[PDB]
Amino acid sequence: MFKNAFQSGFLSVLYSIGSKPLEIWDKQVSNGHIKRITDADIQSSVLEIMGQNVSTTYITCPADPNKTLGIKLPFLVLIIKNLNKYFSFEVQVLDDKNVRRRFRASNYQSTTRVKPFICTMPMRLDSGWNQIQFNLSDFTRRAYGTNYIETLRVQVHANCRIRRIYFSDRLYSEEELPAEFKLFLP
Amino acid sequence: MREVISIHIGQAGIQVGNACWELYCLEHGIQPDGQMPDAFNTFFSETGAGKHVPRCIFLDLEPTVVDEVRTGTYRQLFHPEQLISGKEDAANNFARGHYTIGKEIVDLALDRIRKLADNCTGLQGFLVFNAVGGGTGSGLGSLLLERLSVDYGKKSKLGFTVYPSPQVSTAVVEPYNSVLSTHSLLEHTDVAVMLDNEAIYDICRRSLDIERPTYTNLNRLIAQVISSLTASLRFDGALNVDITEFQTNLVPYPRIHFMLSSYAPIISAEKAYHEQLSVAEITNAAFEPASMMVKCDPRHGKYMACCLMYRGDVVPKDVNASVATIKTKRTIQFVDWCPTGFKCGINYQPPTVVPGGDLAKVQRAVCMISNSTAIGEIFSRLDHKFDLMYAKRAFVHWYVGEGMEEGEFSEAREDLAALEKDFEEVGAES
Amino acid sequence: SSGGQQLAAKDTAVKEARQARAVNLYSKSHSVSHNIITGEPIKFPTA
Amino acid sequence: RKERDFHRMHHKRVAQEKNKLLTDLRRLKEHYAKYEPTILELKKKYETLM
Amino acid sequence: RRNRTIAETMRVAADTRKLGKFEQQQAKWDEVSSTLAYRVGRAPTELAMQRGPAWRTRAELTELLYRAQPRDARGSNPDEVWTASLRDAWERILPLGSIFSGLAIKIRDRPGELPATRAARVGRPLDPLLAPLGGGGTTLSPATLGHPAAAAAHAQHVATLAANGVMLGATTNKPPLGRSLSARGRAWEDSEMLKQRVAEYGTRLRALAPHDPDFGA
Amino acid sequence: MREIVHIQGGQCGNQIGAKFWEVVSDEHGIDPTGTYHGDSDLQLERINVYFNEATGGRYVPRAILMDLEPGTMDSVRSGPYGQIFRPDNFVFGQTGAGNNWAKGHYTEGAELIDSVLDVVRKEAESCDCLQGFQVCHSLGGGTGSGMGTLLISKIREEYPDRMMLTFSVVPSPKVSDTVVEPYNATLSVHQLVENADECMVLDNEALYDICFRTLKLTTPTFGDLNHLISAVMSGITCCLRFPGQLNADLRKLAVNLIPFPRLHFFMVGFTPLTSRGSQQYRALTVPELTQQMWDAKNMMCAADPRHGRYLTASALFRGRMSTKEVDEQMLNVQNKNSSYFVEWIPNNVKSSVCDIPPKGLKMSATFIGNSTAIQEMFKRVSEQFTAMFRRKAFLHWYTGEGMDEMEFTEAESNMNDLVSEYQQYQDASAE
Ligand SMILES: Nc1nc2c(ncn2[C@@H]2O[C@H](COP(=O)(O)OP(=O)(O)OP(=O)(O)O)[C@@H](O)[C@H]2O)c(=O)[nH]1
Ligand SMILES: Nc1nc2c(ncn2[C@@H]2O[C@H](COP(=O)(O)OP(=O)(O)O)[C@@H](O)[C@H]2O)c(=O)[nH]1
Ligand SMILES: [Mg+2]
Repeated sequence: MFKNAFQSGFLSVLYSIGSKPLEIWDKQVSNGHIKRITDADIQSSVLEIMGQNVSTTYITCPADPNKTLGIKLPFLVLIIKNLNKYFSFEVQVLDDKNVRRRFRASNYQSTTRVKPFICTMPMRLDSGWNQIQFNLSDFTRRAYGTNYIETLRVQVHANCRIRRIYFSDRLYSEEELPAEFKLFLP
Repeated sequence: MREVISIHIGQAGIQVGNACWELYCLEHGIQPDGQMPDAFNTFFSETGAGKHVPRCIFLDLEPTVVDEVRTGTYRQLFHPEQLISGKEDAANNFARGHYTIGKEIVDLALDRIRKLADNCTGLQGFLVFNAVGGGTGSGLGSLLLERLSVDYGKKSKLGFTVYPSPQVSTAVVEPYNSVLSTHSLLEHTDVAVMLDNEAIYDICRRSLDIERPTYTNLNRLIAQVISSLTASLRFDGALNVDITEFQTNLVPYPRIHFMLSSYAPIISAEKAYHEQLSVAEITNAAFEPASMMVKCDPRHGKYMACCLMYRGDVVPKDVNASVATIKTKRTIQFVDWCPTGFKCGINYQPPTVVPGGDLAKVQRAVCMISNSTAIGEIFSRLDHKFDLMYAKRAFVHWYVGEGMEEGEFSEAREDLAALEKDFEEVGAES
Repeated sequence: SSGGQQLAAKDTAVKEARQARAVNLYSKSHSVSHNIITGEPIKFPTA
Repeated sequence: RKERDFHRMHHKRVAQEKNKLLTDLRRLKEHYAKYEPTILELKKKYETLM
Repeated sequence: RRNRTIAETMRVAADTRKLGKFEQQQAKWDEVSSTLAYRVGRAPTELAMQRGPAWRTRAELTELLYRAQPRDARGSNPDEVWTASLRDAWERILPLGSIFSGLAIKIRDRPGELPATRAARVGRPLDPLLAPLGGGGTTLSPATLGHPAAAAAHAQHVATLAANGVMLGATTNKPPLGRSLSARGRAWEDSEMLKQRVAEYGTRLRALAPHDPDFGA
Repeated sequence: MREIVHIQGGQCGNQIGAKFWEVVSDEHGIDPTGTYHGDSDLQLERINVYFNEATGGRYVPRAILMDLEPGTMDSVRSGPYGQIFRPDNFVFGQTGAGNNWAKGHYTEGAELIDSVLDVVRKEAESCDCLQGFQVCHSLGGGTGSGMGTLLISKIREEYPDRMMLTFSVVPSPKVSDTVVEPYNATLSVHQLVENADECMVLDNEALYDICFRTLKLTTPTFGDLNHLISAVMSGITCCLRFPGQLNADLRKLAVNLIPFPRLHFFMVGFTPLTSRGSQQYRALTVPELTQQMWDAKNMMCAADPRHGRYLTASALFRGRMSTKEVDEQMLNVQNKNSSYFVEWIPNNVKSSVCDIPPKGLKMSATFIGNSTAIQEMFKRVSEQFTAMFRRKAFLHWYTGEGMDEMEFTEAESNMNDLVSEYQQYQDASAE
């Protein structure tokens, strides 16, 4: 999916505010909960994933396991709140050699490990809310010799508050950001 | 299966190995013919019909100590290809053993190391016997251990190096060959156990009550230390403590891997009957500074990690009760960041005694391999020894003409200061 | 054949050696000559 | 006196080792000079053969 | 900046202290390294406490070399090679003891591939003491093997000193400063013999490990 | 028809479990060869709890042996009662972990886990109605503390409805047998709090005082301590194998002794111990065993139980005894010293009886205690941790095997969380 429906510039894959937020995302919980909570500092409804175990509860953008996703953009931007807890996200890409490489960042490790199939990453965050700019092309060029083509899976399995995760072609700061993508509104 | 490969380099390497391989033959009953009249599989490999060969190579540039074994009483035990000889010696020259002469013979050395490693199923480690104060023992051993680290990874190297004493030594150029070997024995050897010459002369003079002993009596109780640290693989015991236990428990930081050695019961035949070989007695005697095989004062430094290798009828309680009294004594000081300091291995075989040997047949024995910060005091003795000789650059043109540049002395001395500054870094309390 | 009888003899010798090693291990794995828990004498277990 | 003795000792030793290595270079020169006439005549033989 | 059981109150906030102890320990390690370095007189990266990544990349080089050796450098054992290659599965039975009560060691070793639990190239991008190295990791190219920049700097320094003609070991009153093997470029990884061995086994080394990653970013 | 899989990891687990099967074979009448030679039918009624029937009517133990060094299995196999075990169950390695938790749990032990889990899965699926998996190992070592806890984590994912009886020895307080005891103990306890259902805590030093003060063995050998440990392990499972007036299986003990899901570390002790100089003067009665049961010197744990309150204690009595003597003695031990018991759980004592005493004794009892005084043990090891952790000493051997230093901070912050709730439950009061 998402190959023909290509939009110039930004491509929003999941937005929390709306009539139905979990429109395309599959859900999975085990000793945890998914809960749409309006936070305190932003006073806006954001989705929240909580669980006592990181690997048990997750949400994946492709609902069926056989189906795949397609975005040619080399940037993935997620706006998440730092809960002072474990965070973990995972992005699978299809490289030049038609190979599936899974970059998996987490908060519970401090050293990066590059296995031939899966690369594991540390993540350090600031105090409050945050946006993370996962550079797909740069990260796959650092990890392996090949180059980015498309992203097949994106999956957060964590204890976090998500809103406005999307794909970008290049770095775009506040003054050139589109109307509804701010979450700050200066 | 537990299988070790021992390498003997230099004129001290064979002569220790001559006393070593005398003892392993009696332990498993192997005759000098090579025929026994499953525990032998570590230091011996079965060959054809009832013949056992040692898993060792005796390599030395000088042919004098090699063909003495070839004409000696063990002419049938060793494989003739294992005994590697050369034309001329290194002649107390580290540059000769590492650049000029040592290049041609190290290719033939690895041809039999590869052959020995392929025949045996599971390697457990390497046992190197050499003297860093000589030419072949240091220079050719520096090249050989450099091969074994770059080729045979993850297999531990046990270093038994005869080291010069400040009080007396038998060569003028002892500071040069020992300083130049320091780079090889730092990065390449995983576990290095030090030995000193006249520190073990005083063991024979005081404990064995012999006034004029020689190298033959010197190396026999070296073999007591070597056999006791490897005895856990050969024979069953309460605490089976293998070779890989030494590397994981006796070194906290990967370049300070230098440890001492001490054999507790060193008694003659006539002193054996009067004195009571209590476990609390031998453990107290082992930790005594007199019983160390290198001149160290453990009162000067602090213990870092201690391994105790018990043999004979040692119950697991008397090892605990004796070492609990060790910690309570004030004269034994441990380093502050290591509360758990002791490693205890209990075996179930009394030590064998060679016919004609000085040592008596004892029921119990202790061989302690211990890490201490007083080991850095040994290198401080060699430091001012080297710099005073290097100030006027005496005995240098022998090294310069044999391939080495004059600059190689500079980083070798400055590598030794990295070893000294490491020992008084780890000894500093926080 | 005689090879089969020789194999049986080698197996019996193996059994004897294993019995000797088991006797050694039991004799130096039990300290006192009586059961620690119960009042029972200590015997080498044979069947 | 001691300080000048130090520096003259160092100058003496460096001069001696310079002369030693110079003589080693002379020995190398006179030892590998013998390969020059044979390669000359073999090159001339090659040229005449072609 | 500013009802429930005791076990639940522990369990809910326990992961916050799970996070917090690591940066507490990192600050503690930084201050211990600084105090030790000032006490002994050497650089913090030069200290013996911070030799962990060096041993890690040494272990990775040894494991990659052992799994990427040819058959004869790995071992020419006639039973091992043949009975491993008898079928598509590579396992050898090593007997132990007599035939009556025998035990078996099932050695599985597939050449040309690292084991799944062993195939990992681990480096640290967060510890600041490895920032000059650009991320302390395993390098399989001969040019960037070991510590090349410090070795080149030391070679330039010793060439400049030799050209200037100065004498360094003249006086016994001055003790040499204690720099490490990694500082002089004379560590285990910077050996010419690993350089030539990696050069001679380089093609199958790259067959096992495709790319050396730059762990800085 | 309830049945337990035995898993022995490491040098400690093999040596203790070799002595453990000596008691079980003698209790059920299984000879050294393996064949049944019991003299009572009640022994043969429940053999399928631990033994699988093979050809010839002899029974092989349901035991899986694992260690990365071939030295330990040579002693187990060639030793007495060593021919009963199955050589296929002897799943074992060659290289040797060598006191390193990283080698046993991540790198070197992992190539053998798919082999040991294959033979455990074969033993588990073949048998009919499982109880759990009894595992005997150490915590100061690295081969059994490392590879054993990897199986415990892995076997919890495959079977989450079954329990994990773990008999793990801890570092001794007075002595260290390995230099890296605080590394391996903290890194394994954290791997046991979320995986193991219930934990029995042992140590060498507490058994040394038992062998000297009570049994009067001045030279207590390596198997004399294992005999005392083996008598405890048989006493835990006594109601399964044999009938009784009050039978209590493994699940009844854990539902009673565990008030909260992480307070599952227990101290144990065998009650009828006396020297041969005092055998003929001891009057073996329910008051006499109960007096020896609750004494601190009888416990097989280094922590002194007088320092903290027993959250829950259980006793597995054996022998032809009256229940009221069992009832009134454990009622009396609560009332005489109620400060040493917790107050917000009424009736702390779980009492159960088995009508068949062990061979050679007319009466026996096995005691389980969930005392908060065991927090002194975890406090000592964590104190030995931070002394060694603050200098990175003996740490590159652990991080050289791919381990991050996060798992060190992960381990002790669960250890510090474990000792924190033990302190808070003791201090807590009702009304
Ligand atoms: N412990 C012990 N040390 C010995 C023995 N024989 C020689 N040594 C030591 O070795 C030194 C003699 O020089 P070596 O190192 O043996 O000479 P090498 O290794 O053969 O080197 P080259 O002579 O140049 O070929 C002495 O200073 C002793 O310290 C011995 O029998 N026992
Ligand atoms: N009670 C008891 N403790 C033992 C026995 N064998 C070993 N231990 C303990 O186990 C610890 C060492 O474990 P180790 O042999 O290194 O286990 P491994 O690393 O798995 O091989 C020591 O503290 C010993 O006290 C035994 O037979 N009985
Ligand atoms: Mg010589």
